[PDB]
Amino acid sequence: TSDTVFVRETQIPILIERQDNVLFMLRLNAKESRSLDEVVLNFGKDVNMADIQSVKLYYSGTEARQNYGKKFFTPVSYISSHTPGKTLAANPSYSINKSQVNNPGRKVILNANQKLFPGINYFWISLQMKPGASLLDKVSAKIVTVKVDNKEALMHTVSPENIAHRVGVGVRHAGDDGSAAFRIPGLATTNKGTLLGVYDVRYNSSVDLQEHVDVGLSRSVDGGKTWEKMRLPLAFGETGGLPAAQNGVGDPSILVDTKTNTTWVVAAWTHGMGNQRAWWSSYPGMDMNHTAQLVLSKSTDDGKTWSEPINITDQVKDPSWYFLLQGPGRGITMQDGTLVFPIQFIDSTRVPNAGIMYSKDRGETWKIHNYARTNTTEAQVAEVEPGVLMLNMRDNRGGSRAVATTKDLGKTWTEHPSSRKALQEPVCMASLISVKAADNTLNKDILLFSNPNTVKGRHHITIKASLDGGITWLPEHQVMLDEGDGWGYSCLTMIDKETVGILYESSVAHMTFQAIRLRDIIQ
Amino acid sequence: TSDTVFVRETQIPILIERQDNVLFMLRLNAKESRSLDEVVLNFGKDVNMADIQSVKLYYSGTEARQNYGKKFFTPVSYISSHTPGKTLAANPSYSINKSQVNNPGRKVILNANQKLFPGINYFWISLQMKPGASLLDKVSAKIVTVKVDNKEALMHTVSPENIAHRVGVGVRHAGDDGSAAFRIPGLATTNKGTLLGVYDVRYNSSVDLQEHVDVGLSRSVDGGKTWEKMRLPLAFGETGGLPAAQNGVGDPSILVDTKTNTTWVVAAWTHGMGNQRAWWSSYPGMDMNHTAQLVLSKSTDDGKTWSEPINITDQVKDPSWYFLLQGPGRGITMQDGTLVFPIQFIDSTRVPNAGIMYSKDRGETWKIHNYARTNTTEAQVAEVEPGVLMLNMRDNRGGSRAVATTKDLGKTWTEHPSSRKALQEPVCMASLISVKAADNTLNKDILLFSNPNTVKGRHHITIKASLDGGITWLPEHQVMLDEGDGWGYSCLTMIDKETVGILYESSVAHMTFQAIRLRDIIQ
Ligand SMILES: [K+]
Ligand SMILES: [K+]
Repeated sequence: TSDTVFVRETQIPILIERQDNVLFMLRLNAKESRSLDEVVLNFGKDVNMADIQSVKLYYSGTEARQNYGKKFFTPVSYISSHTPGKTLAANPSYSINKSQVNNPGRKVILNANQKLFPGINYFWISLQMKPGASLLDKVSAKIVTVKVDNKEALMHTVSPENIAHRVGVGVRHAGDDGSAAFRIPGLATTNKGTLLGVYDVRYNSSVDLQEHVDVGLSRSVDGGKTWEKMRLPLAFGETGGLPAAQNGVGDPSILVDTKTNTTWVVAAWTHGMGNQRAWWSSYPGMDMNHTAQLVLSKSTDDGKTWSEPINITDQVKDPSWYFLLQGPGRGITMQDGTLVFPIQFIDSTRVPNAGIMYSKDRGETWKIHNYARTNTTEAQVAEVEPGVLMLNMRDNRGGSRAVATTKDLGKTWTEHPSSRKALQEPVCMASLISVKAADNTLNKDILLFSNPNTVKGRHHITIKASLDGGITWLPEHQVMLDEGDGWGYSCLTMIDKETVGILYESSVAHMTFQAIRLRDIIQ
Repeated sequence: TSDTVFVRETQIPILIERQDNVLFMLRLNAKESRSLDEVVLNFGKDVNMADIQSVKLYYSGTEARQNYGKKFFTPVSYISSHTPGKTLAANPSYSINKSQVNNPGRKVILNANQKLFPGINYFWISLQMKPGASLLDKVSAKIVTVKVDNKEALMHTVSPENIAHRVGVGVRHAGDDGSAAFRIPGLATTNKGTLLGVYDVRYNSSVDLQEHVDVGLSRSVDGGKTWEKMRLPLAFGETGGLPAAQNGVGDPSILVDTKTNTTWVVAAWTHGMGNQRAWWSSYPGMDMNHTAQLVLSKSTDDGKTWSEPINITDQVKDPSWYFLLQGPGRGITMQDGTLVFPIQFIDSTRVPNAGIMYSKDRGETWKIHNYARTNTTEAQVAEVEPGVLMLNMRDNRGGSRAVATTKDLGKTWTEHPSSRKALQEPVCMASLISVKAADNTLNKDILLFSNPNTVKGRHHITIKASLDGGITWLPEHQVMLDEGDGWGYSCLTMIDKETVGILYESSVAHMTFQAIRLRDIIQ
């Protein structure tokens, strides 16, 4: 009986700056087959071939005998998203480049000429884009033929038809600017159309506070196609005479004041605490020697320069709380001009609760009333209707987002019908934004939500849209961006009236940016 | 305990090439204390000050409040032995240099001028040697006084008196020559006095075979003071057309044929097996497509150049075995000229057993008879009496080395009285060598043994000596080299008649070499 070539097409971001991106994985258990001669690939008729730099065929060897029958399509991860300075190209010890076509036409014949191991053989196709490719590029392709021993082999494709591969930008890769890792994205759009992406700069490792951590900022003036040199809006160094690794600041949240175009970044500055996690090393009290400090930096020049830190802890923290901080990601300006950041606090019973913090005087003073729900942490807030705030919350009970609304800035809360039902989660950060009819090309109020669409692990990062104020999230109104494993956090914004932007922790880069046409999500 | 300065002196190798080495750790829980001002350090009168470049005082901040009762002396590891390119100097985000004295005299005055955190404060003293320091350098020192608020503070020292700090050489540091890690040391001395140290070059990570692994070799012609550029006696690259990471070779063992000065390195070449562990991926058979290959490289020019691989699997592997490989470390030449390497094999029931393979014809042919003991793995062999081989084995039953002897090259074995009693272990590689009276300065037959002297974890690397063929290992005949945590493998050799050499995985470098006067061990 003939050997079958199994094909799995990927559904992960193709990074424009990467030298390799995994497009297809092939697996052949060679019982009769002696040689794989060539693979024939055909790109879709609508693909812009001028944006493609190269297509490559790699051989990645065999599998351990105990793993036969587990349906793996690779023996190992081919391209690192963690090794500093080694995240742009395939690890050459794992994959052998058999052939490559630079500036291909729509039909590509990739010469393998690979004698097969008597057993499982892994191959894959790498796609490399030109550095200037459009972020709205979609790539589709089919493997048409695989020639084995000078005959067309039987094929079986396990992945779905009509995959649209999307490109992206790795705004931050592991190792960039001397930092081991980047985590915890926030993203907003200024009134000038400028994109501001913030994140933790985790210099020593990927671990959470306490550690040597700054808040970094990447600024783009061309819709996310290019990003300016990293800025550091918040950084505490050797403040108070303690080492820099005992002065981390992180979990940033960004908002743009739409009335003035002033941008605010809020984060948690942790002082002391040895090398332990702030989540259980911040204690009751008010000063830096006991408890995490809530600090702001503002920019009045469209994100180019940033103020010294403004410590607002004494305005909003109850002394008996262990830890008050922002919900990472972004905040909002309400229609009436109120600025709002989601927040979370570990109360005096050591239980975390989400809520909101607001300012009615353009960020000069801030107020918190009551929590929305017990035993919740990271949350994002959206003005779903004028004067009605919806808080969408990470819930420690597991499995699904909690949702509540308030009409009085968090004095009182009402459980939403979608709560603990509509949006499954693995207990992870999620992004929520509201986009009003006046501001988007669909002329409909929409909610957009992003998270790992799973209840276990962090994978299948998905943007979901709701047309009925978050009551329903229809399957047809969703785009799955990244099937791979990552750290899972994401943040949304509108790039313009027709286009969604997302900054997130992906399987391919610590900070990944993608642009998605709104009409691709809601067709 | 408040306002007492607690002191812990380290017992770890001082690497000659490091810019920092941790010599003392200080902890002060400051209740009444406001500033730590001045620390006075006095080196022992026998210390060679000309070999010391500088002494530094670092402040490393505070501790998490939940750990105040745990009696730690640091908040974090100060100097990495794992981060590529960053293993030579204190991480400056963890430690602030408050004071430094270059070209010190015997009495050193360090001025901290450090305002104290209201709570735990950590300080430490760094010792930096001059590049040409002697390997037999011993350094002793005492903290004489610590001034807090311009008064001499109460001091309490928790570490023992009369610590002799030894220097060492980091033959390989994580990241050297493009390799993430180095593991599994072997060490021998040629008839010319040349030191040959071998190890795994684990390019991608510290993970065991299968992976991209070569056998590396460092050669020293000056007693271990300096080491020549790394050689690669065994490396298989893309053999058979598989990726380099499916062609690893490792767990080397080295022996010098004392009759001819030819040096032999034996290692296990694993071909295929995906990215899984060879221990569970090698299967019965003889071909490279099924089972690990036992390969040799020889040097007939005092270790300078190495033959192409010699595959001896067919001579010594039983087809029914899952896996045959050498015991890592070294082999020997018996008095009568027989070459012997320890080995281990996973038999058809998938149980490992240690034994020996030998050659009576200068390495042309090799033979294995019977295992010494079931459910044993890594072992080292020594000729404890003429014609009597002692095999000292890692025993999966836990807690202690197994020991057996054979008078017929492994046809029959006798359990030694010391077996499973005399030498505790955490189930780890251990080194054993025999040194005849005529070959050392004491004119006594001795055995030397090194391992992590513990039943839990890999730390307290210790050299032990025996005068009665391993029946007794007296406490006074031991030197503890490294109290820190590491990967635990070690290998001994005689540098010359007066001096022991050890190459090992230490808490300060992946491949650490130290030279120890024999009379320091058996006084
Ligand atoms: K509109
Ligand atoms: K052979």
